[PDB]
Amino acid sequence: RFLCGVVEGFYGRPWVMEQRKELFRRLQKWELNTYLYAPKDDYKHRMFWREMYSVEEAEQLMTLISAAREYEIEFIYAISPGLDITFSNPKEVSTLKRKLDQVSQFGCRSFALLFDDIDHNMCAADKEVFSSFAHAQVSITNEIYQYLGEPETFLFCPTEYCGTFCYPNVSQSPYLRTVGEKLLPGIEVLWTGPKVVSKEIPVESIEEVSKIIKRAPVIWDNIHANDYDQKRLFLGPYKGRSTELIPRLKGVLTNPNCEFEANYVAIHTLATWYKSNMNGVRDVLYSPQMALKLALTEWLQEFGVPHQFVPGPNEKPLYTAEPVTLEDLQLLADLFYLPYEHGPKGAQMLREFQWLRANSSVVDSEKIEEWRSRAAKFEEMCGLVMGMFTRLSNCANRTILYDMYSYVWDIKSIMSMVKSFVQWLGCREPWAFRGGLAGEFQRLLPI
Amino acid sequence: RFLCGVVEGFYGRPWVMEQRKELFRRLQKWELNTYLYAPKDDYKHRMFWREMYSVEEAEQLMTLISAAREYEIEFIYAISPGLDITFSNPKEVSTLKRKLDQVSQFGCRSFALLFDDIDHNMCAADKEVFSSFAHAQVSITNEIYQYLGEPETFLFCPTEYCGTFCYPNVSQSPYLRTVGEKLLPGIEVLWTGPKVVSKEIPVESIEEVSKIIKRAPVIWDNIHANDYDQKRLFLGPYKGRSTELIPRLKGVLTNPNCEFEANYVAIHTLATWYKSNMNDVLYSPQMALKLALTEWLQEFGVPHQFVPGPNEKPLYTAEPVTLEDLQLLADLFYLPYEHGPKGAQMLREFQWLRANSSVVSVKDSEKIEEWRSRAAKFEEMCGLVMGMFTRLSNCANRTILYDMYSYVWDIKSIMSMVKSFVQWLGCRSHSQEPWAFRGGLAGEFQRLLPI
Ligand SMILES: CC(=O)N[C@H]1c2[nH]c(C(=O)Nc3ccccc3)c[n+]2[C@H](CO)[C@@H](O)[C@@H]1O
Ligand SMILES: CC(=O)N[C@H]1c2[nH]c(C(=O)Nc3ccccc3)c[n+]2[C@H](CO)[C@@H](O)[C@@H]1O
Repeated sequence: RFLCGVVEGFYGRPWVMEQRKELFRRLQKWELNTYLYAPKDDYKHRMFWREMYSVEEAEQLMTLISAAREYEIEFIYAISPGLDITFSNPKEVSTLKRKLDQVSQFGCRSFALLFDDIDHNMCAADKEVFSSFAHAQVSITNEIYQYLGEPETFLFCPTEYCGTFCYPNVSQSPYLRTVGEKLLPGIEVLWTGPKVVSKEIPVESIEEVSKIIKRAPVIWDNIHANDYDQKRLFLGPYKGRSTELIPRLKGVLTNPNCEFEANYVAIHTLATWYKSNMNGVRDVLYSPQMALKLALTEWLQEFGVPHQFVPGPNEKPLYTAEPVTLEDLQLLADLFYLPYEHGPKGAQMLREFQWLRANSSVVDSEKIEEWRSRAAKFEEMCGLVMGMFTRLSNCANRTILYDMYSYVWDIKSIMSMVKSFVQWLGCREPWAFRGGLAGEFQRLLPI
Repeated sequence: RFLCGVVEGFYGRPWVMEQRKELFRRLQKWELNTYLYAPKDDYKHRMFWREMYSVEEAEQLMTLISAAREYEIEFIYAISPGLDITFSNPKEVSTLKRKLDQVSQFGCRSFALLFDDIDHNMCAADKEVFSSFAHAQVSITNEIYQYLGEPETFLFCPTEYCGTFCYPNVSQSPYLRTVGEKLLPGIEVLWTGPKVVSKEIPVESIEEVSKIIKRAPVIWDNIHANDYDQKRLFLGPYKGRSTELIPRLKGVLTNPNCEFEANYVAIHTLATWYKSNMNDVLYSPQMALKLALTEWLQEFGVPHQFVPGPNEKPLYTAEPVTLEDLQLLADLFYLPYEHGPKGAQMLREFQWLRANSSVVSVKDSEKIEEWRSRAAKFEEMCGLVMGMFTRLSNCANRTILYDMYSYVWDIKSIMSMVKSFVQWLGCRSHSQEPWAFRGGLAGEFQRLLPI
């Protein structure tokens, strides 16, 4: 029994009910099976976790939860009291129990408590009662689990949720030792890998942590998350996780880009990864590059779908004529690929620009003929980025357009300027302030 | 009779009909009077300008247009055929006329044709008929104006819409000379100032262009526009335009931030500017900003028992957003060519602290006592940016939060890192997550250009 799907677990503008219904639809089509409701800034999830849902809010959650059952996706409600709960106050524990009973009235059978992103300092009352921060968390968690009748799937996200957050390391952490010994066996534990955004999750890192917490964990995967950097989007393939992991894990829930429509590849490729080795034996039949092409070829068909004049010989041609192509989306993904890696064409544009700039002073037959055609070849590629933008700009599926618009505009702006610089090397409005104030502070730090 | 209000004229995700109704409401409250519909990427405005509105789309525009009349705001429908219209084809002129009469069926009396952001190269058919690119534009424009019964308000946006786009300059441009001589007198002309994003619009620049186009222009102001830079937001006051301009202008329509809720200051301060000299001691940008933020503050506690003990952990949400929080936020995200006082000041102190870092380990009391307290004072201010973020994060008006979230998160992330660097400089006889790749690929190209 493997939990595989999406966690809406990011900071900023949560997804709306229409979009979450559409997610369940896509999860089912791709044979994924789980959704974890945990938007950091949906106010009643974390900030105002004590407040009960209003009647209007209750109706919308009921409809959402029925939608999940309709598409055979497990709905897990998570809640995050960590910032200001007094763990030892029964009033407080009761308020929590009320909130979770209210949601089970909506049709929800599966739950989670999250203690990611808080500090370890308890108040004085909690210090007296509980001998450590883990002892307090495991107390209310085991209690809530029992009060709800020991539900089939109940998740706990630790404060020390990855390799680099474990004090002083994973195998000797007093926080995790306590979680493994005292947290009841039928509660599953969330884990993001060796780091918060793990480039790779080695099998041996999972064996390690699996010993100290005493279960196979469920992975909260931040590979395609983009809440942490305004300028970033991730359209590259699920990567850096061996299919070998699957028999050593309880699940994988990916926390993907904030912009709903940009997660076609992120979720599609996760599904191809899961489906490739669904139930193994306790080294890959999964190719990230092949998975990316499957995903983009399918995504392409969404762009011509909402969510005569044919000019003469002498006349100005339709600006809309040409539709988005597979090569356009292949280019876009390489430009906005993965947290620790650009895609081939992106890496390659950067390498040619680095070369062209460093060998500029040349402007000798040998070196000129090289620089001139290399530069013309680079203008042509910068041309391909403009062409991509323009064809996206005209596509019928405006919903997708709007989710990406600001990223596609940014990359074509920069390539358009970079093209101008290379044209200016061959010939011998707000921009000084670029990135605003934040940009100026960033330029004064060791990059 | 002065046209003052907002043009929705930017690139990216247009505003939705609920938000435009709310805009009319705000325009009325502040005694502004005009809205110009012109979203670059609302598909039937420009890309698919030939396509008529569907029944569903027609109902929504009708409701929007009635909403405008209800709030006493002039509704101006603009259209942008410039990218692919063949000017000399009657079929093409007819398709344009159809589109504009469809919208007048919806209740619209005021119109506009826009030729910003296209190149000057005409097709071969148009070269034969018309002797220049201006001659073509002024032809269809005068014709459409007459066909619509010479409406009281009709706007034309030129291709050469500012100082720096005028070939070879404004006073000797053949494009503009043609527009001034031949464009019919009762059509008004849009203009963005000396540049696309004008820091200042001098009175003498307006006198100049007013001669060659032969009217007072209407300003399309891009002062608070932010479609051109992912990381930028503008919450500073309307600034750099003298109240003297008003009797020399036909109007001012501001093209503000993409994120609807961030335009409280931009529009509020424009209204204070217009109202100050309706018919330059009279308008102070700094005073106007405080009026605006004090009013905005009241929206943050409005959606769009347990009281913890002595020994217990207090409510994390207890403290609400304050006026000082929003004053700080605006200085951090102020104007295109200028940061606000506190922002400028944080940057100056950081620049100083970094450059005088070596003072930490060298025997020097004078310079240490200075660096230590200057640094502590800087930690305190970086503290205030986190405090701002966290109180915004808890505010009841989630609509506003969500519009700004990504900007407020970015600045508090960077200040939090910048604080760590200054703490690390103070521990210098004493020795991770995605950051090398910060800004993504685009960031790497930007770092290799002369800034
Ligand atoms: C378990 C987890 O990933 N929790 C949150 C989380 N927490 C963190 C960090 O805490 N990161 C961090 C902390 C200190 C210094 C650098 C980075 C990142 N994330 C994710 C990516 O931004 C975010 O979406 C998520 O809500
Ligand atoms: C009249 C006008 O401002 N037209 C458009 C416009 N046009 C331009 C440019 O002309 N941009 C430009 C020109 C040369 C080099 C870089 C950018 C900017 N803008 C505004 C700000 O991006 C945009 O919101 C607007 O629709």
